[PDB]
Amino acid sequence: MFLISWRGYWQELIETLAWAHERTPLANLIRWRDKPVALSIVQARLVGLVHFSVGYIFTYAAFLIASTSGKFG
Amino acid sequence: MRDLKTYLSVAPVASTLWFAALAGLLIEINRFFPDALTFPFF
Amino acid sequence: DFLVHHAIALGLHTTTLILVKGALDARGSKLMPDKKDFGYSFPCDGPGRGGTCDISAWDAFYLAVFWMLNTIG
Amino acid sequence: YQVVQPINGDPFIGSLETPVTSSPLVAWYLSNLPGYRTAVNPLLRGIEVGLAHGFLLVGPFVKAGPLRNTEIAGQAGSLAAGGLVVILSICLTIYGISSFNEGDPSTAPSLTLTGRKKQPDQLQTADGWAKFTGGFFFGGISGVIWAFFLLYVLDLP
Amino acid sequence: PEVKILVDRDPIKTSFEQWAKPGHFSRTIAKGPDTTTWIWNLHADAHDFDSHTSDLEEISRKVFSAHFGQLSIIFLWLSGMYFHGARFSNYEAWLNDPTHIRPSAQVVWPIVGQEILNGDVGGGFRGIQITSGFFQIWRASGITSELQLYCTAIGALVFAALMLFAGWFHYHKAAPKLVWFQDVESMLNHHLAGLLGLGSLSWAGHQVHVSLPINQFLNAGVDPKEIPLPHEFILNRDLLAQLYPSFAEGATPFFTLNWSKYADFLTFRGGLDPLTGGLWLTDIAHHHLAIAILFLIAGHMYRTNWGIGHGIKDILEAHKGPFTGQGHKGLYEILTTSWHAQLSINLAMLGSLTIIVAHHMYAMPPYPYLATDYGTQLSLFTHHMWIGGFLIVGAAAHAAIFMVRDYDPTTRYNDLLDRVLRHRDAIISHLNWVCIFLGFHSFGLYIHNDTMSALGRPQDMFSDTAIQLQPVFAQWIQNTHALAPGTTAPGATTSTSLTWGGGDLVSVGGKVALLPIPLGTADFLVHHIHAFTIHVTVLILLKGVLFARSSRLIPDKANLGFRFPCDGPGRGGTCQVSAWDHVFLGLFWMYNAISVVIFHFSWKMQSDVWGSINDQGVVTHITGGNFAQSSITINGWLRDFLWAQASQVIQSYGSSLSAYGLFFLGAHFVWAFSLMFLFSGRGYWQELIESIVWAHNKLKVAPATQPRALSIVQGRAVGVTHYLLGGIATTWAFFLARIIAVG
Amino acid sequence: AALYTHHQYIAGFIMTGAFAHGAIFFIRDYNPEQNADNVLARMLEHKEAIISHLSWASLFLGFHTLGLYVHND
Amino acid sequence: GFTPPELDPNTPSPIFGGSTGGLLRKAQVEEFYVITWESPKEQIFEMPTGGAAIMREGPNLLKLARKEQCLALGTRLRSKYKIKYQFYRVFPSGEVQYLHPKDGVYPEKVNPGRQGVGVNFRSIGKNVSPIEVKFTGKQPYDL
Amino acid sequence: SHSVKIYDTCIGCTQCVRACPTDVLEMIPWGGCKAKQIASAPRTEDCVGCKRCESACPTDFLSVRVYLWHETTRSMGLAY
Ligand code: CLA
Ligand code: CLA
Ligand code: CLA
Ligand code: CLA
Ligand code: CLA
Ligand SMILES: CC1=C(/C=C/C(C)=C/C=C/C(C)=C/C=C/C=C(C)/C=C/C=C(C)/C=C/C2=C(C)CCCC2(C)C)C(C)(C)CCC1
Ligand SMILES: CC1=C(C/C=C(\C)CCC[C@H](C)CCC[C@H](C)CCCC(C)C)C(=O)c2ccccc2C1=O
Ligand SMILES: CC1=C(C/C=C(\C)CCC[C@H](C)CCC[C@H](C)CCCC(C)C)C(=O)c2ccccc2C1=O
Ligand code: SF4
Ligand code: SF4
Ligand code: SF4
Repeated sequence: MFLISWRGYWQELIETLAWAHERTPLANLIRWRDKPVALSIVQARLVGLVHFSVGYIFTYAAFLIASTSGKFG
Repeated sequence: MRDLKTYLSVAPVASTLWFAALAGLLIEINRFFPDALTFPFF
Repeated sequence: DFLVHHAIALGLHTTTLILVKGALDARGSKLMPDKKDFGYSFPCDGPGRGGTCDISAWDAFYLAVFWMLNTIG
Repeated sequence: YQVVQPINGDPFIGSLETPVTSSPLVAWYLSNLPGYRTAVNPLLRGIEVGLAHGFLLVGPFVKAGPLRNTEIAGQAGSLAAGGLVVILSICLTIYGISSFNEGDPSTAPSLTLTGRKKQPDQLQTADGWAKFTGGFFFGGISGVIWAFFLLYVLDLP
Repeated sequence: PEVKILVDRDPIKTSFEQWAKPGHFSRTIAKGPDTTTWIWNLHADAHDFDSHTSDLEEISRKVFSAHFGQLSIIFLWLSGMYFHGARFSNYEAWLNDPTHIRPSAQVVWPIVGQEILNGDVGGGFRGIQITSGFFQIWRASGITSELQLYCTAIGALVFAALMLFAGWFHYHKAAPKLVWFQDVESMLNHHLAGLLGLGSLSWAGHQVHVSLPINQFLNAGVDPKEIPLPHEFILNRDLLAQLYPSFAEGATPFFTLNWSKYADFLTFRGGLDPLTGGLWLTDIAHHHLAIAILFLIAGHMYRTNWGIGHGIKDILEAHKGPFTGQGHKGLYEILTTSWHAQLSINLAMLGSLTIIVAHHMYAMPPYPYLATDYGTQLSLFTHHMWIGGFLIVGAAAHAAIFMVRDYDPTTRYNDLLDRVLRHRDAIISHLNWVCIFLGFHSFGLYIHNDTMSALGRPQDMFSDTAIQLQPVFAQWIQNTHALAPGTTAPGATTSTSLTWGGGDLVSVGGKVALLPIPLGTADFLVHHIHAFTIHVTVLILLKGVLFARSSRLIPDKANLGFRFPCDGPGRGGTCQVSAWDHVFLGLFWMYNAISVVIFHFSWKMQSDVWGSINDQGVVTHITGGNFAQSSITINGWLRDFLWAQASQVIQSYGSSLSAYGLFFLGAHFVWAFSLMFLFSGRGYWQELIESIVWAHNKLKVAPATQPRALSIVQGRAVGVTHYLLGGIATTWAFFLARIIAVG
Repeated sequence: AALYTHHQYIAGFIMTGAFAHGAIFFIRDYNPEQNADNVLARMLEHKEAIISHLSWASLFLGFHTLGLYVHND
Repeated sequence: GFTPPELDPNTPSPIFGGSTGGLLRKAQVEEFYVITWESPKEQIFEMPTGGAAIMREGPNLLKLARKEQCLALGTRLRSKYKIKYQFYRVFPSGEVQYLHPKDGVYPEKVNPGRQGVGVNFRSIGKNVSPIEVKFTGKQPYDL
Repeated sequence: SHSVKIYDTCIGCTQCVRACPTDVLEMIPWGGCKAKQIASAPRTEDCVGCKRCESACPTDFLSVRVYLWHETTRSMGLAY
């Protein structure tokens, strides 16, 4: 998702969410102190790479150990 | 006529005719000499 | 084992290719002759001149990690 | 004749007036919820919000928790609701610490929908929010205790 | 004001001069290529007619001839199908033993060992088993000999010639006028009554004269060669009366209104014929007659030249309320000016119709021996689902195109569209929240069940045996359907479909055809997953459409076009803001939805319906009813569905199904190949091509057409195209291998 | 199996980082005048030769290794 | 010498029913913008925030949330119609800041009263290597 | 805010100022080129970083350069 989909789509989506919060009663009593924005382009590449690598390592580590220790041989 | 021949010389049509002739030749070669993992004539 | 070792050679060569092209084109290229002024990690240089997505050396690293994971895989 | 009109007659403010937004039933009901009683001590408004939410939270935790079918201890699942009130009272507390400072005035609007000047709600003040968190916590744990206090002659106990 | 025929003579000369000039239609492309990007643009703008010119008449004539060319190609395709059924098929052998013979219509040449794909299909035939279902259609129509398929192929070839000639004619010779295209009332009248009405009537006429009698003789076991020819039922009516007695009257009850006599071959019995497994052909003929009458009537709503009738403009303008202002006023001018608006509407409706076809053809098998050809049924369902999904994504794309190019409030205004634009923010925010809620309350349940089953807590899962989430509404609906015949449907003899009515299990040739479908917690979870995926696809596409012109981030997005990469790294980053990229992402999400849909279909049919029936009535399904317990878990979908049913495709080497084993891996390859494009950007690739160009120029072998990496939009287009191709072809190979082996 | 997999992925990441910091050196620390016409500047001087041949070797290995695997398939 | 026109409140605003793309809390506590134009007649124009509005005859005032929305609307006012336009910035204090056209002349037309800002007097490739500005707050292009 | 710089390779075609969507560029008189005018960036506080000006520069290499710097509310394009 972070590697295929890129930023501008999510920025416009966050804008439509900021309007939603300011116009919703009760919740508009809570104000964010940092403006919501979409992740940076470089940040998106990094976050997508980290998810890719973590899934890579964890998927293979699970299969490796379970297929080997399940038989132990 | 000259425009028709100029169309036949465009890249996709020339590629199809050239690759069709090439595909047919390799098919007949593997038809008269099927399999062959080596160069047997030495 | 002969076929797998050549896949290994493919993985080493391509991962080396990505990292070396990024390291040598990090200070500049025909597309962006002043890349050294923009630093190591920046998003891009805009849609002008045809499009310059993933043109920094950081992006070269980011592309090479996929090939590293594929090679070690 | 049309139903949808601009927000308070101004078309260039990002909103609209609809039966969901501007209607006598909706306007009165929201104006009578404790969070929108802009002239009441926030401690009491917190008590009401805490009592309502602490009372509501007991149901799901008891009927859906892990000990739900072990009736020996499932009724005590209100502790989970009470723990969430504790956690939420922390979320409420840490919110005001960052939002409002000690000497800062109120950030609430000091106007009315009709233009007349108004006294801002003290909820958007440091001490006002502190009273609301304290009220929400006191009413919260009281709502959980009072909900668990009842148990019998109900179709879903 | 008077509808009439209007054409121009010889508007465009027929010559090969413009054949030899690539990119003649565009003014920038016609100069030839300076770089390689030209070569791609020539194909990307090949069918963008409204960007080649601004004259609506030229555009309409081009579109007309393109339709004729498409019809020519479809007729050529049908000619090929019928000709392969006649020349390289075992249809005559499948006609004598439809329950044992595998339908096949393609035989490969023996060149490089591919003759192994010519597998034993029965009837003394070595070929490729077909799942298109043409055998069932040709049997339902009454075709018996290869000669009739030959004649149908020849007729289809002649019709392809006719369509090609008409396409040339209505562009180079008598080319119609703009007002001719814009006579919408006349066109809808002729399409409702002339096209659909008379078409249904013609097919009902064939079915009552050829399909019904020949199929009676086929059901009775008469040898197809010993069956009388169809036209012999049109000469000697004794032959038609010996099968259906009412034909002895001779159209007299029709004119005297004694239609109750025709209940012999025009019935309302419903269900399935237990001998073939398809719907009763008498019911289908009666259906086509009713459809013909209804459409012949409906083709009279719109006024033309004789005063009587409606004008769509008045009907639109008259529909305005207190919530929508002067709604519908202006829509008649929009839909008679913009081709893209009509295309969006028709793509949406045709895709949804294809999906409805996919459902209705599995739940009510229309053709004989279709319900038991599990390969054909699975393939038809999946194919129609994919067609519909793609067409709906295209509807979204063309709606956005209309927004960017044909929308203008100063000339052709509409109040409804303006009101929608004035709260796009609320619409998109609410759809966003609905999507989040559905994602948590469907897939989150699957994660809950996985984590409870892994922790040794099978009673804390959401299951038919633990925390139950029964689809009470759908169960009550199918029950109400079951009890309808004889109550809220007295004319109906059995249930509408077999999935409704309790009992009444129809089986053909030792295999089951249909039975009541169970609905439990698994069905509930999967239906909510489907709703969620549909909602997210709708969110992506509709958000792209509504924000095509302007947004808080880019207030002049319409000037950038419909298809542009970005608007710079600024504003934090503006990648994929164009509506084109919204269609690009909606493609992935439509894939993600349709794949789960078809996997649901496959597992449900292989678990709770399809199987083998005993002589005593013991039905064992292809999988042992494992849908209730295994499909409520992601690990169950991984293990009891993928890992178990992919065996056939990973074991097909050395058999006639090895081609599916090759396509499996090839589609894996192209799917992963797309990830290079989807994860990268063209700047790196251009910098690589720079050094490659150095290497070429060193040896005096650099091309004049300067190589350039793909454009950003082209990068995404290639990425999504390869991603879709790989995924769909992988599922195609897997499905076909599995269902042809275990079917 | 766990130990060999662990160290090979560790080494793969370390190699990507080695080339990453090589590019970071070229941008942040490389002084072209103080490295005038030595081996380091000459690497930049024929960057196209190094990158093109790395590309040829990756193409050669990739074309043939894949082709042989597909042939046997 | 040029004198910027002061912002006159109570100036008519175009006819519009309202949209969700209007002002937010940013206008209340941060800043907002106001574009003004003359126009010859009552027309319809597409809003940079939502749908369509009716441009009133005579002086028009329109308040937006971003500066880019003002210049985009102004550019269309100058292209489709033939209308001159100005726009300002408004802080929550009530202060107004004149923005564009700054000189009263459009920025694409050279004007003699303008001073250079950020103009480097060398080829772009004549910037220095980053090592020569290391440990300093400088950049190779600020010079 | 983002930094924008103009180099003396500018020919004075006024294209960066026309493409700018937030009125950051200006055309000032100069004596270096034929059109007697060069570009300047006096209002980079409104610059969003779209690099639409660089896409329109005919100089090789560019004469407008947009160096993306410290993000602000104005540079991020926020209407909220
Ligand atoms: C299965 C997925 C996949 C595949 C097949 C490739 C393949 C390739 N990558 Mg790649 N990559 C991938 C994923 C993939 N990548 C991903 C996910 C990333 C992260 C973004 C990258 C990032 C990446 C980078 C940064 C680079 C590459 C490079 C390369 C090329 C290396 C040269 C080579 O080995 O010779 C060829 C190997 C092949 C596999 C080619 C196979 C296709 C053959 C030619 C089919 C023959 C055509 C045949 C007639 C079919 C007819 C088709 C018909 C429709 C016309 C190669 C074509 C490097 C490069 O460009 O090399 C110079 C490069 O620098 N890749
Ligand atoms: C009873 C009259 C009639 C009939 C049968 C049709 C039939 C058809 N029209 Mg059509 N149309 C009609 C009247 C009719 N139209 C009128 C009055 C108008 C307004 C003036 C239009 C304007 C119109 C447009 C703009 C388009 C169509 C199109 C189509 C085709 C739609 C594709 C399809 O359904 O595939 C089904 C295929 C078949 C049913 C095969 C049967 C085709 C037969 C041989 C055609 C005979 C009908 C024809 C009108 C008779 C005159 C031809 C004669 C002079 C030789 C279809 C064949 C589309 C098209 O051009 O497709 C190419 C399209 O773009 N029509
Ligand atoms: C009746 C249906 C229909 C019609 C008439 C059109 C018509 C049009 N579309 Mg559209 N579209 C449709 C359906 C339709 N579309 C659907 C269902 C989708 C969803 C996928 C889209 C999504 C879409 C997009 C995103 C775009 C268009 C665009 C266009 C315009 C330019 C088309 C062009 O020249 O592209 C040229 C065609 C090609 C370059 C061929 C591409 C090759 C395909 C994609 C892959 C081939 C794979 C093949 C199926 C199987 C593999 C075989 C292979 C191995 C050999 C044109 C007026 C473009 C436009 O500019 O709008 C104005 C635009 O960008 N369409
Ligand atoms: C497996 C990969 C993956 C996942 C998990 C998602 C997930 C999501 N996508 Mg996405 N997407 C993907 C791939 C993926 N996508 C790819 C490859 C693309 C490129 C085509 C896209 C393109 C895309 C678009 C264009 C959009 C989304 C949207 C969404 C969101 C829909 C709302 C929702 O379902 O809420 C529910 C959340 C989930 C289903 C995620 C799992 C949540 C688990 C079950 C709950 C666990 C909570 C737990 C307590 C965590 C606490 C632990 C703590 C200790 C840290 C959702 C979060 C849409 C959106 O923005 O939302 C409206 C949208 O617009 N996606
Ligand atoms: C006359 C055509 C031609 C010639 C002489 C060369 C020559 C060369 N190329 Mg090359 N190349 C070509 C076309 C050609 N290329 C085309 C069309 C493409 C686009 C697919 C490429 C893409 C390409 C890449 C990516 C690379 C090279 C590289 C190289 C060099 C190393 C050898 C090699 O890897 O070749 C391999 C050849 C291919 C991968 C594709 C060749 C396709 C056919 C066989 C060539 C075209 C023939 C032409 C259509 C015939 C015209 C007929 C005419 C009489 C009418 C070498 C000097 C490598 C390099 O940089 O050197 C270190 C390298 O990385 N080429
Ligand atoms: C003794 C012996 C032998 C021999 C061996 C040899 C001959 C060796 C070697 C070796 C080698 C030879 C190795 C290596 C490796 C390497 C590598 C791995 C590399 C690297 C590099 C890099 C990574 C770079 C970085 C950078 C850049 C990029 C730029 C800037 C600068 C720098 C440097 C930072 C034999 C086996 C025969 C036998 C047994 C005994
Ligand atoms: C979903 C998505 C977003 C939206 C994502 C956002 C706004 C991030 C939201 C994160 C929330 C707060 C939850 C994150 C939870 C983390 C697990 C918490 C980690 C925090 C610390 C442990 C570091 C983008 O901004 C984007 C940008 C460019 C390309 C692709 C995408 C993209 O795919
Ligand atoms: C690999 C890749 C490329 C490079 C891809 C290219 C250059 C595709 C073109 C390759 C073909 C093979 C060149 C066409 C060759 C001609 C058909 C002539 C060949 C001669 C005969 C063999 C026909 C991009 O341009 C790109 C752009 C944006 C995001 C990602 C990527 C991306 O991942
Ligand atoms: S699409 Fe490419 S050029 Fe445009 S902002 Fe994204 S990475 Fe940069
Ligand atoms: S990057 Fe965009 S906003 Fe900034 S100066 Fe250039 S054109 Fe203007
Ligand atoms: S676009 Fe470049 S050459 Fe033209 S005026 Fe601006 S800086 Fe000068």
